[PDB]
Amino acid sequence: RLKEIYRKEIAPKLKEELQLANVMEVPRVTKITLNMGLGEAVGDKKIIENAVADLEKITGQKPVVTYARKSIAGFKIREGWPIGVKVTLRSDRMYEFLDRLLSISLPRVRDFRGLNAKSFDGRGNYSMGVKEQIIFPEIDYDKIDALRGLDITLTTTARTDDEGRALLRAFKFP
Amino acid sequence: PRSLKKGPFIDLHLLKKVEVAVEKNDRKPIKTWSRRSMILPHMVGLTIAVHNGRQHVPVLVNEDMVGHKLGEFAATRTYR
Amino acid sequence: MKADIHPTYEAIEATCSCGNVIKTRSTLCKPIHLDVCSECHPFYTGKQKVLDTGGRIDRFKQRFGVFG
Amino acid sequence: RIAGVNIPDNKHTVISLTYIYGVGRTTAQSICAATGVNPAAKIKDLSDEQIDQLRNEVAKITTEGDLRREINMNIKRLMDLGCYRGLRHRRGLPVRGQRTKTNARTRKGP
RNA sequence: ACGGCCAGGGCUACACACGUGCUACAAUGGUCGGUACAAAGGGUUGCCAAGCCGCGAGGUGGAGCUAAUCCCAUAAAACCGAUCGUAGUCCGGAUCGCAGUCUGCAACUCGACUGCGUGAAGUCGGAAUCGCUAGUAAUCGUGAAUCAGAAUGUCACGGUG
RNA sequence: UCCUAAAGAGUAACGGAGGAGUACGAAGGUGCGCUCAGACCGGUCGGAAAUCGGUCGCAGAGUAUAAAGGCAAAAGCGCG
Ligand SMILES: [Mg+2]
Ligand SMILES: [Mg+2]
Ligand SMILES: [Mg+2]
Ligand SMILES: [Mg+2]
Repeated sequence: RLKEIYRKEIAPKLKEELQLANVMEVPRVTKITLNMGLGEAVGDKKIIENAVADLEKITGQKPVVTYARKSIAGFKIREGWPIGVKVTLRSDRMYEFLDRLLSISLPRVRDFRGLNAKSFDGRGNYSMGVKEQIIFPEIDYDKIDALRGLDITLTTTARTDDEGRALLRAFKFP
Repeated sequence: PRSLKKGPFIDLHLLKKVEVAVEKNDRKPIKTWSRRSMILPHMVGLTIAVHNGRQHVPVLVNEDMVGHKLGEFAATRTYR
Repeated sequence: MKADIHPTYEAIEATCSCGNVIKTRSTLCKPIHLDVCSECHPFYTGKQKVLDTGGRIDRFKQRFGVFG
Repeated sequence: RIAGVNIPDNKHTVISLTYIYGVGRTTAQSICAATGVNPAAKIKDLSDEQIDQLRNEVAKITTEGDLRREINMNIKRLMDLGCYRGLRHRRGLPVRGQRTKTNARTRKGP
């Protein structure tokens, strides 16, 4: 459990590290949203359920299908109304899913670097993209279809992205 | 090509014109019709005017060009 | 958390080739070993090294001596 | 992930290792001779014990993600130098010295 | 100088169309390990053995030799046992990157081979169109002319048929 | 529906501009919950843009339907 590592080690360390005043000013991970983009195969009506099932297993939680709000004629028509699949994970699930990252999903990018440290929002929210859906426990390779565009979007209670870097480097995976 | 038993190659006139010209550092280009000679670590940073076939074209010698011969940097046919 | 919506989320053991046992709560419902973990990846072990850039100078001296 | 990339099943060890994209047929035989894995048995019949040794052997030759990077850098070394070998390479003409008048169709498509 | 001598370059360029030729697209087959039989020819300005070191192309070595004597020189297809199970694949080899050997004063334009990696188009091919009536077509080898080096063409004869 | 129409109504011209001869069994009724458009940063085959996170917003969106007048008790959005 990463919560026990965070409360015991990271929380008291960051206060004196960042010259913070009291205990609770330290940044913490707000939520984790995945948002598997099902933009490809708009007029299919067959891959939405497959993506829902694939994302259900790697998160232990039923996702929600996301509809459109406009119509890009260059992109596709509104006939394929469901385009997206989204999941939200708070502390009970966030710190347990985050164990896959930095422990066993670092062998998941097939990379030279774990994750670039130059990708941050103005307020300190981190985002990352996972290329392949093969990378997870309890997932077959023959039965799985290799069409899964998955993101991992992070939210943090940081005023600016330097606090986000300081929080991330604790459970570091750059 | 050019097995290691007889490893290096450099034409005698080019060698005597470049080794001596290293003493008086680069103030002019070296005009030479020979294209069969390799370039060497002793000839890094010089200016060689290799013969294209109707005129001599300058060559900027770099440290990463030592393996390749001079003629690779001079054209033969245009195809504009 | 809704009752009859989520899958079965139980506790399993993740064992790497080096023997790093990690207690992970997942939907797996069984233990499966892994080939590489965070402690065995070359990048986080410092063994990724570099693409070596280019060594023609080196190569030429290794290839051809050229006395004098 | 299985050995760096996904490996097929129901096939012999040497043929299975050929898909690692950096070990061919002869070097796969040398890896099997060094490790001790019998090619006659399928990868399914193998245990999960010596696959770490197979991964160690794979981690001493090359992996595709860096082999493509370094071969592209080798191409870039010719392409940024002014050599004729790269001069034809950019345009897509034959490089080793094949005839260009006709039948140089593999590097130019239909 | 439309005559000569010397350097490089060029005749092997390259969106394209045509003739000839070799590879394939596989299971009458692909690899691995055993085992059988040829003809014809070239070699004292040459063949260049054995031992020997090299993953291999090869390096040393110097015999015998002026030819039923010695070398080139192991013929391959077939046959015996194993695996592959028809899958763009233990098919296919083009392409490209790295590393070498041999010849040559000299292998970039612009040579032939060897070692590792990559792995494409190609699933029997339109109108049309060609060779062949018997050791014939089909398919598999061997050695030579030109030749410092360089053959899918070409020089010559043989296996199964 | 707006102007001509002159700050109550009304007011003509073969005067200037636009629409209708319908739709909804939920597009109605009630209870409970939620913000819009647009700009920027980040995020794998998408990229100025699809789906996601954050901030700046402070209705410049939306109204089933033409324009006018209104809509944070939202008159807009979802669920029983
Ligand atoms: Mg010859
Ligand atoms: Mg009035
Ligand atoms: Mg009035
Ligand atoms: Mg309404």
